[PDB]
Amino acid sequence: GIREKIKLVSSAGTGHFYTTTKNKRTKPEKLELKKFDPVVRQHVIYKEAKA
Amino acid sequence: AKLHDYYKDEVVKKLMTEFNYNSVMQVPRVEKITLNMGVGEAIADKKLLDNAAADLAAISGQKPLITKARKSVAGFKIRQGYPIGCKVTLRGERMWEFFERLITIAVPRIRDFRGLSAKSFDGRGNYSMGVREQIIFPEIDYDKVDRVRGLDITITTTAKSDEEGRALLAAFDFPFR
Amino acid sequence: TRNGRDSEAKRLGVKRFGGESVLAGSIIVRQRGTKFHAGANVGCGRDHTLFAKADGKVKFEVKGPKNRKFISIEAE
Amino acid sequence: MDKKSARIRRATRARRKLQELGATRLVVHRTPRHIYAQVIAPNGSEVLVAASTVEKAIAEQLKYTGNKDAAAAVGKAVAERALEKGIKDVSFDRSGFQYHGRVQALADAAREAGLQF
Amino acid sequence: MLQPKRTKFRKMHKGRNRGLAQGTDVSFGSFGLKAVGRGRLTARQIEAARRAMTRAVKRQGKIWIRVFPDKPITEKPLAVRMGKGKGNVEYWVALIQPGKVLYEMDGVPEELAREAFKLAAAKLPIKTTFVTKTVM
Amino acid sequence: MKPNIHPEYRTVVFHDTSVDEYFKIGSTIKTDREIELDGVTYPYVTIDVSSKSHPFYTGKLRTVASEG
RNA sequence: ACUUACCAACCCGAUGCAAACUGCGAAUACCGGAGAAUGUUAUCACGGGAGACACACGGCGGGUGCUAACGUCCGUC
RNA sequence: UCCUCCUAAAGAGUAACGGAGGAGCACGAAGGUUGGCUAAUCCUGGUCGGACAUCAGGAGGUUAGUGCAAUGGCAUAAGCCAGCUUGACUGCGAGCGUGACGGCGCGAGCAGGUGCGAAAGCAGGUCAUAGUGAUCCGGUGGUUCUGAAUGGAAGGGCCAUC
RNA sequence: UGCCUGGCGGCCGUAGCGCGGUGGUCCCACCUGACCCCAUGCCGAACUCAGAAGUGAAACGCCGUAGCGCCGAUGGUAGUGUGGGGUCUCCCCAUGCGAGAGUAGGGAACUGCCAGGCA
Ligand SMILES: [Mg+2]
Ligand SMILES: [Mg+2]
Ligand SMILES: [Mg+2]
Ligand SMILES: [Mg+2]
Ligand SMILES: [Mg+2]
Ligand SMILES: [Mg+2]
Ligand SMILES: [Mg+2]
Ligand SMILES: [Mg+2]
Ligand SMILES: [Mg+2]
Ligand SMILES: [Mg+2]
Ligand SMILES: [Mg+2]
Ligand SMILES: [Mg+2]
Ligand SMILES: [Mg+2]
Ligand SMILES: [Mg+2]
Ligand SMILES: [Mg+2]
Ligand SMILES: [Mg+2]
Repeated sequence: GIREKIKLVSSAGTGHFYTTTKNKRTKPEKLELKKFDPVVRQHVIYKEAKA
Repeated sequence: AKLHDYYKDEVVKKLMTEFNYNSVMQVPRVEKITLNMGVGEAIADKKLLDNAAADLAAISGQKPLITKARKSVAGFKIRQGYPIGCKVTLRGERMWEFFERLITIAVPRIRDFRGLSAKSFDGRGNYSMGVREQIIFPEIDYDKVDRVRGLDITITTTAKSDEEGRALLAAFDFPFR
Repeated sequence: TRNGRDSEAKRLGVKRFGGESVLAGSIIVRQRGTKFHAGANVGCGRDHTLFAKADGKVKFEVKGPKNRKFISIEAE
Repeated sequence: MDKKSARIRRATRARRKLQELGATRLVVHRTPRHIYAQVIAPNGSEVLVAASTVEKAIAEQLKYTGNKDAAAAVGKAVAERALEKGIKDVSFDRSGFQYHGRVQALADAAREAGLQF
Repeated sequence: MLQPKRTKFRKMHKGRNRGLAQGTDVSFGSFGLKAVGRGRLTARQIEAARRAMTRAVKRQGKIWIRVFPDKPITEKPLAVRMGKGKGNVEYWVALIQPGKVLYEMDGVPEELAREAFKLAAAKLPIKTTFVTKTVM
Repeated sequence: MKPNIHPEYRTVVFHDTSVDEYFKIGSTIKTDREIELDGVTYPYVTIDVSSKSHPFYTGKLRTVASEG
């Protein structure tokens, strides 16, 4: 409900992604969060993208 | 600091012999002086508050805390958390230097001054008073004032009664009736 | 305007009573708030379910200055 | 909230958490003039070892009883006393004081001397 | 005419009316009118009876009403199917159990209160009896 | 008292008028110095309004009548 | 700004009322441990075959209805 | 369709075109952790200020507050700030609860890697309970799978997701 | 061994509030000072540090004291399991369980480990 689904993508080469939502209006910039990439088995920066 | 001494060097003595207290720790003490400016209309002009704080800042000598509305209430059309005033709590050296500047060179610059009330005590020894014009303080540069503005003073005390509370202030020859 | 609605019963309540012997993990109470609080060898989950952290016998007690209800598990 | 009742309130949570864990706690108490330490058993009602600046054996060697240097001596003492009684692993109960002045000097000293926490 | 000024809920389950009365002594006046049957007093009944006892004494002395109709009663009208929702509140009753002191009175002679309580008694749907204040 | 956010605060000296009892005080005001290295500023102080200064008024405040 | 036969929430003492009130609170019910007698295993599992899913009056506890109905909807016997 | 209270007979469950209400969202902080804090309401005093803003004292004691309905909870706060943050982790999971089933839920503990803390320790979202849509078909990315003579490819499976 | 204090607990109002009295060698508290450690959406108030001039005023502890809270029978009353009955919306009998409120009355906690001070 106005809250859009986005995917956070692994900054390593893997194509691993977490999925979440965003109020794309009030918080229009790209969400960037450290999370665990299970393919390299290490925590890596993840950066917002479209779904 | 001079007036802290007059408290120690001179006031205690006066009060002990006045009320015949058994322990010197019963003698009323000035605990703190809290300055407040009820702004009320920054809700319309966000900038009216900034100039009030800086008025207090030069008056008190420390950065004021700006007080938010504890509670939204539509009577004054204010939403909770709206900045609606600013305050300063003075203690120690700074409180005493203010206490002096107040009597020695502000109250005299009140327009047609004739003395302060002696009945503005809250009933448990604390005295509160208003000023209409912050221009009585010489830290205020009459040319720069954006606007004349007033001010709450409360002297919180450790007297249990007003009779005791008044003697403490009286003992500084605090101007009354 | 108009009534006629309700929701499913959540089948809450005490699941093992005083004395019942349980293996660790067994839910002892389903509750909304903490009517019973977790005591020794008892865990509290996010919906305030109290569960066993050890094999033993269920023990209800009342403890403390607020007279709160506590569940613990005694080894048997 | 009145200094004392406020500190105790600040302390209650960590102690219940500690009770649940069954830790033997190294409990510190601070006062402007003195500092005190008790190693207390998990039941909460029997003290296994103790040291403080209130015992003459300790204060004799101290400039002023209420400062950081003295607290460091108390820390060193409980640690030693506890190890002679076979005690090694404990948990620290700062008891509502900040972990910081004197209190932090005392812990460091118990740690300097082999007490495990 | 008595009625709750406001209530938490509009309507109330029918419920039942077993039990003995509470508030069984003349606790305000000198004399009382006491319930012997179980049942319902309507707000209008309390009134028909209140007027009469007050007529009867020529508005002398003092009167207390110990009951209050806080129970909403509904009814379904003519030409209505069962169901389709609970009836509408039409009137209010107080539930009466044997022993309830209904009215008290004082400031008048024993003889006159009895006449007055007798006159009201004719307005009520439950048997009553005449009582007096008692030490202990 | 919190580093790096307050208003200077010096020990200023205050000069009065037809009376030679300056005072020195905290205050934040700005002026220009002298004796042992302070401030200055000529007002009309406590020992001046005629309910502090008790009587003697005259001065350059105001009057109450002339003659008679 | 003073005052009135007026009307007055709060608070105090006195008295009722509550399914969606509780600073109290049973009888029964239910869950669990042990134990004997008794009981054609009455219990449990899997497996073959089903039927049945219009219910009725009475009793107790109730909602609804008028504490109306050979009324109507639940629980229990 | 879903949540909360009552009916509901002191375990669970329990009907009605019975009685009240509410959801189909929200939040990168309003999540995590460490440290810290304690409401509402009245009286008295106080510039402009008023029945009610901000300041002070006393009384009070949670009647406040909780992103929102109700109930249940909450001071050790779950209520209010601040700093550092990404555990709003990936793989699993003893043992339970609840369901005709499909499913739903609670869950210590193990592995890997992580945040906060001196530390004991906490964290697998939010005080809990609503905030939702099976299958098919199909889109997108990944892939030691499969690849109709053979090597590829297309299609398919597998993981993620729309 | 005793009285006093402090710290950690058991119990969780018979344990609390009040009202009165009371103690400072030690403890404890207010306290003194603060550049600094460290802190204040401002304030050395609180946090915190260095201290020991003063005080038991506040607070705290102890003693008392029934104004409250709190506790609380006996008897009776309510209800209710089974069986039976009536004038069956409610009631009664036998038997078992047996409240709540209220009354008498209790009540100014009791207690463990450790440590210090006096005797
Ligand atoms: Mg079968
Ligand atoms: Mg059918
Ligand atoms: Mg059927
Ligand atoms: Mg049927
Ligand atoms: Mg029928
Ligand atoms: Mg039930
Ligand atoms: Mg039941
Ligand atoms: Mg905390
Ligand atoms: Mg006011
Ligand atoms: Mg670390
Ligand atoms: Mg929250
Ligand atoms: Mg081919
Ligand atoms: Mg091929
Ligand atoms: Mg201090
Ligand atoms: Mg005292
Ligand atoms: Mg009783």
